[PDB]
Amino acid sequence: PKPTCMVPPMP
Amino acid sequence: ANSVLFPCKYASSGCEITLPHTEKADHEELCEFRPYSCPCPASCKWQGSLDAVMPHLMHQHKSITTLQGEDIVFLATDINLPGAVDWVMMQSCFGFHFMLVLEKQEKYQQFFAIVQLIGTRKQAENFAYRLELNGHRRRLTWEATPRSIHEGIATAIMNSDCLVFDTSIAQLFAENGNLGINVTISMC
Ligand SMILES: [Zn+2]
Ligand SMILES: [Zn+2]
Repeated sequence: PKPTCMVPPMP
Repeated sequence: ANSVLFPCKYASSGCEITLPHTEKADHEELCEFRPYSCPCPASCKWQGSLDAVMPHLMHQHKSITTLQGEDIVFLATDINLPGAVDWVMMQSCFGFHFMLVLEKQEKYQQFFAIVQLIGTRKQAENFAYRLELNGHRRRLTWEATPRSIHEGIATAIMNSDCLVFDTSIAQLFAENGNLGINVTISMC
């Protein structure tokens, strides 16, 4: 149940 | 021997080492008193001490999120998006902060995934990182020692000394236009 981070492309 | 000794470029910052003209250049590169550049993947040109790195990221790069855990999932969204882009986040484990970077570069597209430790070169030797792309009956794994932010990742990416893949590989592990990179940090 490892934590997931939705990373958006850098602005 | 018999040669004139010159002080280090960072003697003003606290370096108590004096070397001759020839040996001077080789040390100044590996010097502990050398200012740390911004670890964020060309827009920011900030420099300062290592103790000023975490506050700099908290203030000037508020959009970078930090996840707690030695084993996390870096889900980089819109990997098919037009142009060369960057994905960055931080990993908090073992009482240290790690910078996780996914770089998309224009190819004759290619991807570069690497982990940096917010700390010195000596501190990075005590760690190891694992990057894996997982799918059905498929897995691509990359394991190495994380680079210190003191030396950076510019030379590492150019030498492909990180997880390197193209558009063809990315589409095999992409789910709804997003690529999930499993990041595991370990103490060695
Ligand atoms: Zn020095
Ligand atoms: Zn910066």
